[PDB]
Amino acid sequence: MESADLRALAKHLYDSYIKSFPLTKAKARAILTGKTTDKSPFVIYDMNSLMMGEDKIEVAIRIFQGCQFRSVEAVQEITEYAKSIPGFVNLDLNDQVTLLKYGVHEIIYTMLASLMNKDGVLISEGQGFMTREFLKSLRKPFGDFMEPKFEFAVKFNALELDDSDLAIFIAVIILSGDRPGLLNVKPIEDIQDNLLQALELQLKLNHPESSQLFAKLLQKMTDLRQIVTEHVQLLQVIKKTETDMSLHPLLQEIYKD
Amino acid sequence: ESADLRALAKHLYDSYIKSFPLTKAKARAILTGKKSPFVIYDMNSLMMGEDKIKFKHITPSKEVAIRIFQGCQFRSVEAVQEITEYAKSIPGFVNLDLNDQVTLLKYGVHEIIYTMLASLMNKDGVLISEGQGFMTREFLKSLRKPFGDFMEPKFEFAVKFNALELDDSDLAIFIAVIILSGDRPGLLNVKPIEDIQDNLLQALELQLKLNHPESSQLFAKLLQKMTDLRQIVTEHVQLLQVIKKTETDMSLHPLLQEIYKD
Ligand SMILES: COc1cccc(COc2cc(C(=O)O)ccc2-c2nn(C(=O)c3c(Cl)cccc3C(F)(F)F)c3ccc(Cl)cc23)c1OC
Ligand SMILES: COc1cccc(COc2cc(C(=O)O)ccc2-c2nn(C(=O)c3c(Cl)cccc3C(F)(F)F)c3ccc(Cl)cc23)c1OC
Repeated sequence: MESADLRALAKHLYDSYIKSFPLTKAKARAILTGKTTDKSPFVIYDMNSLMMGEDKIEVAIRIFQGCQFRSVEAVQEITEYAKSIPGFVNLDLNDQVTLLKYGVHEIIYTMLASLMNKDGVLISEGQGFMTREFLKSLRKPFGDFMEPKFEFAVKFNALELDDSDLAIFIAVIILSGDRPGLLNVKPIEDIQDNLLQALELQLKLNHPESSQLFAKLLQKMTDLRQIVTEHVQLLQVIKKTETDMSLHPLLQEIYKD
Repeated sequence: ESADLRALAKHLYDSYIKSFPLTKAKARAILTGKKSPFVIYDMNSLMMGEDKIKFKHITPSKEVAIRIFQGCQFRSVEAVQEITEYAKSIPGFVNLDLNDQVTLLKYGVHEIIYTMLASLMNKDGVLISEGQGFMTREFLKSLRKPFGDFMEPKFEFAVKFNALELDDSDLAIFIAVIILSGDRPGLLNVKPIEDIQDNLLQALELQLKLNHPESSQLFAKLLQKMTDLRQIVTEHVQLLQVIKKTETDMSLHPLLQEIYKD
């Protein structure tokens, strides 16, 4: 509740975010906006360039399983980040699991936007870039499975958050007391209150010209919840068609209920 | 500009009182028990309560679950017009593109009906007919088939929402914020809608700090509820669709159906 403690918490989370996540938004922007010989990605815009990209860095399935492995890794990274949020490891262990179970999808989407612009997405730790038009043109349900991610990202990126902002935002998401099946909501909300205070001051200091950015950022948690729902519904339709295709137990478990 | 935000707060409060039949303050007095309302807890008391209150929605389907459902519909159609009138008092609203006004109201009214419905609810039931009646949660939940499960989610929301302990001066501003959502589909001119919503958000922030100084980050917590609102409105629509496809005894006069179309 004291400015200095809120700034200290902001610094702590930012520092920890850098440690836990391989590719920051600042790095991603440097690659995407280019003007750099050294950080230049190989671009995959069609089938042949895919085949060449593998030598450098069914198609829809292989891409799908690519995103799946990355998402598993992201869960791992988010889980490590979560442990650094003051108070989190002290909560009831079941609550820790529940907070992660419901939080990871929202966070993956949020952080995926950092790697995206209107025309595509960074892959393989920035070494590649796959175009939106290619992903959208994948067959059957897969094309329409890729595209909504971009639609979110374009909207979210318009807020122009930097990493220091996202570190605190991602923490707020995890510490949601409104998750189903939580045993002890009160200690969760007490932490979230501190995170929200930290986020509000961060945004006022780091974006003084951007009125009510705090409120606008929270209104995005709405867009996140909706898109996670569509995501799950779309995956289920895929499993029922693609009985050959399989999901990591970790994701299977997250999806359960 | 604090003064302008307070002015905006009072302007909306004043208009909210004029537009809505039963304030939250009055509804709380009735519910906590502080002209006892007629209580509907079962079939027989329903039959008496209409012959006593004369609900204006009772129209030549005989089945009870359906007639309660249709009663909620009738009331929701009235609420739309009340919300539409209230909207017209929000500074800047009537100056928006006319199609955008229609779009905002079309996509807002559901979220606003849910929010305000909570004002009339506690854990045990809901006020009806300007607080002259009270129908129990248990009775609503115990209606057959899809109807019981259609009613209960509204209470589940209300109980959670009411825990924030907003009063009418708070809600007046919150309701305005909902209406002025720039992310509605099909909006032609988003900028002026977000400009107004920014002023309303400022007003709500200051209102909540002043009116609830002890309740830290209540602003944030209220905005988080817009999440819960969007979700439940989605479920709501999906539940209606299942009713229309299922209930072969839900036919009405085409003019009625037309009135209830949205
Ligand atoms: C060849 O591999 C890829 C091809 C295209 C895109 C990606 C990168 O995709 C992601 C990267 C990250 C990250 O770097 O942090 C995070 C998420 C994705 C990604 N996941 N994804 C899903 O469908 C998904 C999501 Cl969002 C959450 C949970 C589970 C999944 C699922 F894949 F299991 F089903 C995406 C869908 C579209 C896009 Cl463009 C990206 C993702 C590749 O990875 C190297
Ligand atoms: C017999 O009539 C009733 C029985 C029980 C409750 C009510 C009052 O219901 C409402 C009152 C108001 C109000 O006074 O402000 C507002 C909403 C309802 C109500 N609507 N409702 C819906 O299903 C609903 C909603 Cl939430 C939003 C949009 C549209 C609708 C729909 F009904 F058209 F479909 C309810 C569901 C359950 C309950 Cl307990 C109340 C409502 C009666 O009316 C007098």
